[PDB]
Amino acid sequence: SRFSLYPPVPGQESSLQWAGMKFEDVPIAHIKATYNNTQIQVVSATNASLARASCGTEGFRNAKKGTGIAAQTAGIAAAAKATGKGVTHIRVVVKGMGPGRWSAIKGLTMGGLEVISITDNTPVPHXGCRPRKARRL
Amino acid sequence: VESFASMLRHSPLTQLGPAKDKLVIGRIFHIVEDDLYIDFGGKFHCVCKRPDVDGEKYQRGTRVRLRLLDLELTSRFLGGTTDTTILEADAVLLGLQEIR
Amino acid sequence: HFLFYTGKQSYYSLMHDVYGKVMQLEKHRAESRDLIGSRWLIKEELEEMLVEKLSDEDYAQFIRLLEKLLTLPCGPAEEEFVQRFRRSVTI
Amino acid sequence: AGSRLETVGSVFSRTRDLMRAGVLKEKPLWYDIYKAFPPLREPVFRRPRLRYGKAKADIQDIFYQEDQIRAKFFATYGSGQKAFDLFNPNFKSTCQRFVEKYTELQNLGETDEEKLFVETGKALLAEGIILRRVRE
Amino acid sequence: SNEDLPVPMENPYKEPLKKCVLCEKRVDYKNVQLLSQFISPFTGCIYGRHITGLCGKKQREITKAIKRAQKMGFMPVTYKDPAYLKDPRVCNIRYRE
Amino acid sequence: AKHLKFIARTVMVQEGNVEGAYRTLNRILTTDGLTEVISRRRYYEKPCRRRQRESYETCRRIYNMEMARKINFLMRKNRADPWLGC
RNA sequence: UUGUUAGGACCUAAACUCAAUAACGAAAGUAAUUCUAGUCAUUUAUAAUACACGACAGCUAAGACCCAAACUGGGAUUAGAUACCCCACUAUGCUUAGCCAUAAACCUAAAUAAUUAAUUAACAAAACUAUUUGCCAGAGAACUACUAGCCAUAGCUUAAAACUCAAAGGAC
Ligand code: FES
Ligand SMILES: [K+]
Ligand SMILES: [Mg+2]
Ligand SMILES: [Mg+2]
Ligand SMILES: [Mg+2]
Ligand SMILES: [Mg+2]
Ligand SMILES: [Mg+2]
Ligand SMILES: [Mg+2]
Ligand SMILES: [Mg+2]
Repeated sequence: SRFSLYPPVPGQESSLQWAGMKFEDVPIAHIKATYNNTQIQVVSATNASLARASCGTEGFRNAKKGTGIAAQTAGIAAAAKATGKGVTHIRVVVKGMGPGRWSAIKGLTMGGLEVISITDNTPVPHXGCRPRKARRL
Repeated sequence: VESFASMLRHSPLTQLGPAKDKLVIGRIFHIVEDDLYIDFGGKFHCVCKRPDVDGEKYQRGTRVRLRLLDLELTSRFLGGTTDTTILEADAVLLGLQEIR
Repeated sequence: HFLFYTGKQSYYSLMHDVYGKVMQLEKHRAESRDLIGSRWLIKEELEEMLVEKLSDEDYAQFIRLLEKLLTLPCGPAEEEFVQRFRRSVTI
Repeated sequence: AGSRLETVGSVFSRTRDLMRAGVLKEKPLWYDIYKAFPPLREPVFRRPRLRYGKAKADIQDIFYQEDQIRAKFFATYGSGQKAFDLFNPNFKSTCQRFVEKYTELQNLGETDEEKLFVETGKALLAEGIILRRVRE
Repeated sequence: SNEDLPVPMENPYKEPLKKCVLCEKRVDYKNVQLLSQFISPFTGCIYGRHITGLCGKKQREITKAIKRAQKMGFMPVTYKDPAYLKDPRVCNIRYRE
Repeated sequence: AKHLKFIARTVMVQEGNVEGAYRTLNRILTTDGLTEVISRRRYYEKPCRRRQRESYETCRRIYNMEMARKINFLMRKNRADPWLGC
């Protein structure tokens, strides 16, 4: 009789629907937030591309391409393309820990899309590849 | 004349055993605002807060009931050579004792 | 005087009296504005009464103790006492 | 002129020395009193030091034979619901009455601790004391 | 000499030593229901002994069983199994809102 | 990669509060230490550097937790003066 | 090129959390999982011209190669920038054989058995006794010259003097 933060377990049967679709059917908004450019892609649950955007494609350049307001504009642009294709609910898998990590999610909301969940897929190696050397400053 | 060794063996404090979670009778001797200083027969007094219920009843000389925890609050800290003491006892005020 | 070796025998003799008065009132047990338009004597005035020199911390402590006396039930003896340390204010 | 050296000797020895030297011409008034009724220990300075290695203090833990019985009573029944009054010099607690009866039975010659503990509970029950065997 | 002098003995009132919630119990890699009580629901990361509250010996036993179960095909690595989400909470950690 | 998608590190939005859900997801990742781990994996920390940092952070946590105990312990005596005037 | 893949291949390289732990080993070093082999009794200290080891870098031959990266090239900065910052890419870090034998190889604490009081140069890591070996004798010249040994050849270990100075050095 309460809300569950935990996503509906896959393979089972749940009582939660969004526009007549189950959790496994809602399209996914893949946000890659890096320290320079924030890219956004929306796909259907069958992995078919519907919208794409990024600070670069919007027209920002160099250090402006990696700001919060630049990602917000990129999110609004991705929403508009997806909204035309017929998307109202999105599952936000946000990879990356850059400046437009949250702003890209805020732009998608401003653009008329309804986020039902937020996942994080930032790559965390379990022991992997040696990172580049520390910068001296 | 009774010896000191006998006096200690038959002392109420020796009978109490460990003072953790024991019940004792105290007497209020000093009040500062809503803080009650209660003597329960030990070396150090305890300091409790005036209960909301029957607050006016807790006046000086009033005997109360307590649940002891420590007779002296002390603790050695990292790098210390001696235990730091606050010269106070620990008890939980339960309420007035029935005069009966 | 028994408080000679304190170095402030007159300041501490007065703080002895007011602390003993406070104890008897607290043990033994109305509006406290018996006097209005009055101020506490300034440090320079207190020093003259005691015929000795005080610090700012010594003056502040004397007032806090006198305020506590007024808070408690006060017989006419206490009111006359605190009166000696009150100077009439002229508006 | 004096001996303000409080880390060598004692007040009495330093006063004895100053008079022998010739600097202190009159005995202090407390001198003859100390000479006739000295303290048990000489008041000489000593620097406190920590113990190291396997050196230990010499303090006996005070444990009477009644404590073996008292420990069982607190574990089985806790502290008596009646509150301790530590202001009455002759107070008899519920636990102290248990230990007095437990001793009486043991004087008769009972050798089993289990026998003495369950019999004592019965005797106090006859007396009317309310003993609650609180496992909680 | 004196009958009332104290008697040397071990402390009658000595309090018992506190045990961990897995004291004198068998930690098995196949018991994934118990192992899941010491990992994170979201990331599946093993909790430290400051959160779990276990002793050193059991902290190592749980750690070895989790790694063995994960590597042998009994326990998931990246998350806690959703079946075991309802089990009792034994760890001093709060995540909700 | 071989696990199931949308179970790990996933939070559900309640009543369209997309900011509240994002704030919860961050506390989960910060609490599990993923945020610090990802921060330090951008560049390489040398093994000697890693050991020096961990030994210092451990000793800083001991002295901090111990200082908290000493303040909390000595703050019990912090109350209105009972012997005002003496 | 980029993003996604609940697609395939790969098994190269490295082992998050646990680890706020302080274990194992002579030291070096060692923490993904499993199995096999395996550490153990000399009273104790005390060893080289002998034996066996010894991070990283480096050399030799055949492989590996995800990522990192001396050098090198390209781009910036600057009076210059043979650098710090950016990008690319080697030797190299990996495996298998052998060599090399050096580290601030530093707990800057030789080992062992006692003691905690009849004991503050300073700081660090409280003081101090006994036993055995090693080592030291102002600073620089000098991790140098010469000698001998060594798979080492721009190498390692061993290791002076002339000459110069009246200080050098440690703690506060
Ligand atoms: S306290 Fe006994 S095994 Fe943990
Ligand atoms: K070192
Ligand atoms: Mg260049
Ligand atoms: Mg290469
Ligand atoms: Mg060497
Ligand atoms: Mg080393
Ligand atoms: Mg060299
Ligand atoms: Mg040479
Ligand atoms: Mg040579």
